[PDB]
Amino acid sequence: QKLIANQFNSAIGKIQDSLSSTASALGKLQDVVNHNAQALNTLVKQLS
Amino acid sequence: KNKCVNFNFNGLKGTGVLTESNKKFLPFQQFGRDIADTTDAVRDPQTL
Ligand SMILES: *[C@@H]1O[C@H](CO)[C@@H](O[C@@H]2O[C@H](CO)[C@@H](O)[C@H](O)[C@H]2NC(C)=O)[C@H](O)[C@H]1NC(C)=O
Repeated sequence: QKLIANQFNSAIGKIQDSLSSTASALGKLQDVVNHNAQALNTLVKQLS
Repeated sequence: KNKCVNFNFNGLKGTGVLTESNKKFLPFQQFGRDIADTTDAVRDPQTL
């Protein structure tokens, strides 16, 4: 039980360091904002 | 100023609220625009 608990704590503690790196882990949630912002800026730029 | 006023600045008809600029204009600049092709700031022809 102690080995399973220690491995679970070591796997949970490496989640934050993995999400704090590689610069594209949360890119699937950045794409849905960067697509709406691009679709709005296209409507702004098509008035010129 | 500070009210919704129909303005006519050297033939430029429009409707908006005229507030203070608070941005450094260079002395050759008459108009002021945004991302779109709309006039955001006009230099005054009398009081400058
Ligand atoms: C239109 O009126 C404005 C406001 O009185 C004049 O602007 C000033 O004019 C005096 C004297 O002509 C100058 O000493 C100031 O330096 C001017 N101030 C600014 C901010 O320009 C303006 O000269 C008048 N227009 C004409 C063609 O005389």
